[PDB]
Amino acid sequence: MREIVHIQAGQCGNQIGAKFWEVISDEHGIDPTGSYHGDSDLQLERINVYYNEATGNKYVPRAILVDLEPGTMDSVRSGPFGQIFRPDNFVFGQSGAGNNWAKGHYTEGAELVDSVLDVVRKESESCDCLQGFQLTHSLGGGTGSGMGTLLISKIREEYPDRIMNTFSVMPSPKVSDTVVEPYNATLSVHQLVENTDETYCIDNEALYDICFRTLKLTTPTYGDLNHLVSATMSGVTTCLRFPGQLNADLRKLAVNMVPFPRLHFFMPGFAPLTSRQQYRALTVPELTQQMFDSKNMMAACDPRHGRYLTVAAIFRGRMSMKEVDEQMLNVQNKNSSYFVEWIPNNVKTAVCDIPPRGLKMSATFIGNSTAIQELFKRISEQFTAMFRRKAFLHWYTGEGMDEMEFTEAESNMNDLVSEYQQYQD
Amino acid sequence: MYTFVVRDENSSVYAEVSRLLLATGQWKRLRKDNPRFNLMLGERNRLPFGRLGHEPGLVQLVNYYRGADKLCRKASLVKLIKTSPELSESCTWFPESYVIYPTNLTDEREVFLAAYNRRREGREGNVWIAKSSGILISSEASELLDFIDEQGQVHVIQKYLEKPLLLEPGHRKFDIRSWVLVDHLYNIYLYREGVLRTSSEPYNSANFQDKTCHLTNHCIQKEYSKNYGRYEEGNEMFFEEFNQYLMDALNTTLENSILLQIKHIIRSCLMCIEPAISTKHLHYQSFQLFGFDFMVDEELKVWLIEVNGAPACAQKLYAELCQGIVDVAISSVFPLAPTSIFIKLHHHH
Amino acid sequence: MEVIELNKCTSGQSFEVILKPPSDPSLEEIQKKLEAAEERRKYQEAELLKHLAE
Amino acid sequence: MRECISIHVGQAGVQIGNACWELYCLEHGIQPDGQMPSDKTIGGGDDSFNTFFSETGAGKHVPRAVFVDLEPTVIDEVRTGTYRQLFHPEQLITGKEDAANNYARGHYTIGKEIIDLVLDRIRKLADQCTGLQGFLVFHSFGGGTGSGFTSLLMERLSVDYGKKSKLEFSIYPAPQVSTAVVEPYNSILTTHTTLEHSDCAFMVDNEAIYDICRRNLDIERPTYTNLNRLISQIVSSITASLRFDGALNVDLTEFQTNLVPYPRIHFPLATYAPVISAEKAYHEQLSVAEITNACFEPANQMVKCDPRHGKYMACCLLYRGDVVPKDVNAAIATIKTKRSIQFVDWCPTGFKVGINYQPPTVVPGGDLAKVQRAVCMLSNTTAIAEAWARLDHKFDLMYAKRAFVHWYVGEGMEEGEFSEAREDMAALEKDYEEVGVD
Ligand SMILES: Nc1nc2c(ncn2[C@@H]2O[C@H](COP(=O)(O)OP(=O)(O)OP(=O)(O)O)[C@@H](O)[C@H]2O)c(=O)[nH]1
Ligand SMILES: Nc1ncnc2c1ncn2[C@@H]1O[C@H](COP(=O)(O)OP(=O)(O)CP(=O)(O)O)[C@@H](O)[C@H]1O
Ligand SMILES: Nc1nc2c(ncn2[C@@H]2O[C@H](COP(=O)(O)OP(=O)(O)O)[C@@H](O)[C@H]2O)c(=O)[nH]1
Ligand SMILES: [Ca+2]
Ligand SMILES: [Ca+2]
Ligand SMILES: [Ca+2]
Ligand SMILES: [Mg+2]
Ligand SMILES: [Mg+2]
Ligand SMILES: [Mg+2]
Repeated sequence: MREIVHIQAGQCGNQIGAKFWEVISDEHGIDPTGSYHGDSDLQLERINVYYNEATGNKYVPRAILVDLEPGTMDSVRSGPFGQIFRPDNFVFGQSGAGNNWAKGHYTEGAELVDSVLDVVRKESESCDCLQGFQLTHSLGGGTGSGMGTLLISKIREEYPDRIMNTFSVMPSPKVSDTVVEPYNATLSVHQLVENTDETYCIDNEALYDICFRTLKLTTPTYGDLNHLVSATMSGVTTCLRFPGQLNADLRKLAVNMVPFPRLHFFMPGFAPLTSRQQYRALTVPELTQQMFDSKNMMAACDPRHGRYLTVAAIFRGRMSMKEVDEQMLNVQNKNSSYFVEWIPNNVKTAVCDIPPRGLKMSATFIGNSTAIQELFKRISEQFTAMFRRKAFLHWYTGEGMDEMEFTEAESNMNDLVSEYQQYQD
Repeated sequence: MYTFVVRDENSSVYAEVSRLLLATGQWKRLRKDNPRFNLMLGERNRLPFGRLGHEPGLVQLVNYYRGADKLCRKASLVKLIKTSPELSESCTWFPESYVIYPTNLTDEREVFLAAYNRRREGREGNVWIAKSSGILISSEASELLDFIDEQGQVHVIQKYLEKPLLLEPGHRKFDIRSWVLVDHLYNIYLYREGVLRTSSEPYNSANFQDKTCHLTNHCIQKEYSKNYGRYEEGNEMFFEEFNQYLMDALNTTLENSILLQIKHIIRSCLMCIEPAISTKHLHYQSFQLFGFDFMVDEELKVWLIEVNGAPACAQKLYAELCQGIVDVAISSVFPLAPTSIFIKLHHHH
Repeated sequence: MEVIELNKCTSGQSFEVILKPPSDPSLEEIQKKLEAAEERRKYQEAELLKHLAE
Repeated sequence: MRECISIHVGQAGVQIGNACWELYCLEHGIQPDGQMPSDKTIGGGDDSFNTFFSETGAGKHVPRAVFVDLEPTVIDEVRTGTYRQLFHPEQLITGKEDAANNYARGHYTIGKEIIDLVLDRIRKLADQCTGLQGFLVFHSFGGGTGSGFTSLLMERLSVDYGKKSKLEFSIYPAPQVSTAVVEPYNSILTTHTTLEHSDCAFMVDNEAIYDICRRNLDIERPTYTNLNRLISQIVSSITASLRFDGALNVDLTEFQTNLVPYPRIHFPLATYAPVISAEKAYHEQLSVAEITNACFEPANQMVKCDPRHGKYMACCLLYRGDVVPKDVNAAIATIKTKRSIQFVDWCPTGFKVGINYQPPTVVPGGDLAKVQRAVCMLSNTTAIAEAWARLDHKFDLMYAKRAFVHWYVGEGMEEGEFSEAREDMAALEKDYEEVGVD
């Protein structure tokens, strides 16, 4: 009984979190009404990690939905699995955050944060042994970015010895809502560097490129992008949701993936990614090749530009575990120049017999690569292009912020980049 | 794509092997500290054998046999020959040798003096040579023992071949270098090409003070000898010329008069230590190139001088031998996508 | 090659063959180390909370 | 009679312990419910098997064992498994959250809060002993509990049981069945703080067991169940002398006297043969000479290394099955004329031999096949130092960059303990080299 408390904040955070609970609910045999109808005991072996058990053998996700406007969460409540969430776990305001990190972190968000923590506390008080928390959010908006990192700071204050984990969607000008997204992402990255133990970097550009070039989607939508994020979230959490010995909990995963506390930003990867030749069987060599291919990663960073500090790989489905080891060792031995040599045996492989829905087998990739600095470099460059002219700052100074706070967040993200560069050589 | 690391930058032999391996386009060189290698071109001293063969999914091979030093050390070789029943103390192809520790430090001082006094009393030739891993040739035991005490390392005193076979014209001494390769299956391959490192000075049995005509080392002949390169280029005669000499002068062949004994000696040495160094049932595999040095007396009897565990090659023979090392030692374990240049010395494992 | 000290019983036997002859911290200190480590954890957490208070 | 208490720490210790006690019961004729029909003394007795089993008035034979894990999932298998009736709840101790593969977390943060409870449960077992010999401690090197909590327990056991011997069965980390990158850190940290408290330690490298299972048992991808069944056979062969009538290694003190002439060098190499697959059509039964000669093949050593290039300090041959002394000495003599066996000059060149007529017991449905005779050789070779070399090298690679050190300092450990532990290992490697090399 190692419970995880889930939190989803803002438009992006709630839309992706909704699909996540939809995908894993199907994998665990939970229907939209929280009733279990699976056929395998592996489905319920670790069901309490993400689900609470109510009267009548009902399973209720341990999820808290937060937003500063009602719209998106109204859609979730009307969505497919909307009825499965605890009604009291909907916490929302009416003002909105106007894609403004300051509104979510300092003004509008501050007015609502205490009520969110009341629900978090309630969910924690019922946990036999709470592992930690996982937050889904974007960094380019106001609520998920600004109030999301505010929640993290206060959750850390009240639960300082629990693990804080995030799925963070990074903005990209190719899939942009407002020009201030680099401002909001730089302010958030500052928070994440200090207050999270593990952060999966999901770049909206990578998701777009995959939908367009690989999946052959002419006009990708936010829905299409969220399918990739759903599948990736389900893959990286397999080790927590099913019986296993590798990275089986949040703290052990951090111990194996984070050699230095600030360098906890991961590149996730998923295979297969097939366009609609979708029925063809996928061999273990193919799964391994694609899973390590840059085109199958979702941070928009070329791994061959840096080195892997650590790697976690999860193979799902009924397959030759002997052939999995061989192919994993083949990838390391055929490209050992992209793995740091001062961390012996830094590639760990886990297997799970239950494959995702509609797939004979798949592989999920988790990399702590120094190439992630390219993602923070893009943000920093977009940040500086506007900040050198102080463009659009009035949205933030109007909420009480000072320019110095922008300079500090910028410097810290540039330090992070430099820190990655030193371990790449 | 096979991977190898280089840990001995001063090895001319494996520098060429590494150069050849890369030329195949099927081998990639890794940093000397990267553990994910198929082949280690290891260092000469303190090679970390204990870290080999613990890499899941890599068949690991190294170019040195752990424990071969027993054969390639002046004092170790003497102890191995006297104590191994296969070689026995009565071995007929190794000069009467003794291990002598300096008095400032078992030791065969008295055993040597006993044999020495017997020769002195029997009017026999009593010239010995002292050396260590700085050489002194003398007929008085007092000078031999006093010379070793002035040093601080173990030495060996063995009989000096007072009747060496002298080439003509020149009346000059020489020694024969034979290159031997033992692969992971412990096959013993003798390179078809040897070299005679000859002295360009007439042999003089009445003066062991000038060591230029008695020591056939290439560095000594090229540094202290004044007839270097007079008879053969670089004081190096090869088997073709040397064989023709044996026919013209001695009406015999190199194979019958000398090579049979050389092959017998090579076999006896390596087979003796096979149980101690074989990697047959080991988690990693070994091969090694050996340099055997021989002496030929005027009776066409062959004597073993020493065994070198990290030999160099004759400039004219680097290309052929280094390629041969890749064919039978490296590609035999890691195949790529004749008329062998070796002579397999068959034996019972 | 000599056999010595042969001992035989219903369930087995044992012997010896010779081929050749030859030629703490107190309870008090453990508690201090455990408390010393616990104090450093408390100090580190208090610094984190002080940081979050600012 | 003198009792032995077995302590199993962490997942590796607990799961290996479950496999050994399963085997002990089959060897002594004890049923899963604890009943022993052959035992004609109901509720008591000082027979050789009583060193490991106590007896209740109702005739139940209860292992003298304590299971400890900082997380309940593994020990919950024991509570509801086949032998759930062997142990009473006081013997199975579990926490709520584990040490996260962090030595400092098991030794300091979590260990400090549960150490006194474990000692209390051990004290209960000790109070049933009229003459306690000591303890056998099973644990891994790489786990946070197996490494961190074990060293804390060994320190306290030396305080609370000063005159008692303590032996270890330690699992050496192997990447092929490991998912923790910091296991070299934990292994070296636990060896440093445990070295002075262990009189004799049998190291088992998972790499060796993994390859024996693939090569000899034809298991393409061995599981922990495969590995543990084989390890329990080796463990059984080592402890058989304490549980059966005999005259060799009859008490824990004799293990040190026979295998450890120098206190710090207390890691004997174990070699076992034959290991035959139960799925084989049918095997040509191996002789005394063939199983004995197999003891000098690296392929059946619990730790892969080359004894030809070290020196022996002691050697015990533990035979089980149809073996008479005459055939042992004939095999030894033939192995001396073919094998490189170099002893240290200050030790005699000899072998202590123990024979048990009962052949190895095989778990029904297991992987191993029934054989007419088996042998486990315990040799104290300096060649096992190769395992310290491998381990210290990996340690050095990560510590040079301080990789993962913050996880340990964050649990209250001082960084200097890293260098203190590493310097102790450097001295250990130097001790081996002084004894084995000329
Ligand atoms: N031979 C064998 N090795 C095991 C077994 N279980 C775990 N290991 C090894 O032990 C090491 C991991 O340590 P664990 O014993 O699982 O960790 P722990 O003692 O439970 O401590 P925690 O970190 O708190 O979980 C790895 O090297 C595993 O390969 C087992 O059942 N048999
Ligand atoms: N017992 C002996 N009788 C006659 N000559 C001897 C001898 N021992 C050595 N020599 C002479 O000394 C020369 C080299 O001696 P040795 O080989 O022992 O030194 P070394 O090992 O430093 C040279 P290398 O390793 O290249 O063979 C030989 O060419 C030989 O002519
Ligand atoms: N992948 C994905 N990204 C989104 C989605 N909705 C918004 N975003 C991204 O999130 C950023 C806008 O933040 P948003 O969540 O809408 O603001 P918030 O409601 O204040 O947190 C922009 O970078 C968008 O590209 C979505 O459904 N999926
Ligand atoms: Ca307001
Ligand atoms: Ca009884
Ligand atoms: Ca003690
Ligand atoms: Mg929006
Ligand atoms: Mg030499
Ligand atoms: Mg555990």
